[PDB]
Amino acid sequence: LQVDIVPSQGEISVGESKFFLCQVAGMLPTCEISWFSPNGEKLTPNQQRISVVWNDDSSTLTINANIDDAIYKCVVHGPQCPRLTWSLGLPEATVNVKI
Amino acid sequence: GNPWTEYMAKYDIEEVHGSGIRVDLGEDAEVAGTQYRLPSGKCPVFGKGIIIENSNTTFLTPVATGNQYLKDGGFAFPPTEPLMSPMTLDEMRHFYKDNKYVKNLDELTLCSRHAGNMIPDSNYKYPAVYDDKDKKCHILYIAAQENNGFCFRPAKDISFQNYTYLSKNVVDNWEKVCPRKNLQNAKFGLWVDGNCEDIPHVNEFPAIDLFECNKLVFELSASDQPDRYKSHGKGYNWGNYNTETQKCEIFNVKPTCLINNSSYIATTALSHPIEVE
Ligand code: NA
Repeated sequence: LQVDIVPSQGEISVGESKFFLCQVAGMLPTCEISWFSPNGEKLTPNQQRISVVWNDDSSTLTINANIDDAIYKCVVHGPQCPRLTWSLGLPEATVNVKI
Repeated sequence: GNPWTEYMAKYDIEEVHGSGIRVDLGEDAEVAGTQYRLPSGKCPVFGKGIIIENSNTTFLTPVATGNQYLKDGGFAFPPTEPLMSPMTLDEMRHFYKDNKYVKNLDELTLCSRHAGNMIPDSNYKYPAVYDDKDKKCHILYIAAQENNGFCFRPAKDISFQNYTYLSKNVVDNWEKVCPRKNLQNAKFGLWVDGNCEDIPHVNEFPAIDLFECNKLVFELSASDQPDRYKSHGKGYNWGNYNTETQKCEIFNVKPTCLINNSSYIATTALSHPIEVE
């Protein structure tokens, strides 16, 4: 398992719209991708200004660009999903959005 | 010139194996911009397993999942439906019954191929461990082998004698080009001007029997643990065990012939730790 936010650098300008994909290599059938805002609230595909978009092994965040919109974290989790990556790392990725 | 060339080819470990033995991390792999080091040895490492220090969970336990604690899991692939690992020899030959290039492979080679068949396309081909006791293939989700300094280390413990550590590159003809059996009444030597001469310089360790000698040779064998770290198979991979003096005479150059001596057994870091011929 390996988790990476495809636009590793979150650098946006006010009024712009951003797309941050979270891709998972080695996705296992028992795993699930979940995005989380800096506040800590679990984002869902309900299409507020900031929402998400699912795929079998990738979930695309869609951040607009308020100066107060800023660190978002993608997490891979599941009952039979591995708690460690191939590199004995934690199965999560982070992108720091800087407006 | 040298009549032993063909017979001794399998003991040119740098050529036939080509990677670390104690710690095998001989190839690089790119996966979505991330660099990984993976075992790449072409030969099976008989009797090798992984000891997780200060735990009581075998390394063959599946990796921790869901709410399980990290230190309650091991290195093995996690459960799936259908279950991909561990898979028995018969289960494997049936699962690949329609693949002509796989169904009749050697059990070890079949385990290797199976472990490298978890992603269809994906360059991350897991290593594996084959247990001759249960005839079971265990895919290793964790390719790491040492972390001394959550701490673990490779070892040829007596309880691992039926385990065989397999990289993704284990060859189908290993039984012919790789070392397995130890050589009773034989002593590694270097061929020179028509005669098999003794190894001119060895490192002598005391060892009560062949098993401890082989375990020593393993501990001192080629290792890739931190190209600067890739051993490519160079190391103290060979040993002549004197059973009467109980001496493990270890050395690090490829042997090129055998000497007939009823007091000696020839072993390598790859060889089985007990079996002899
Ligand atoms: Na001969």
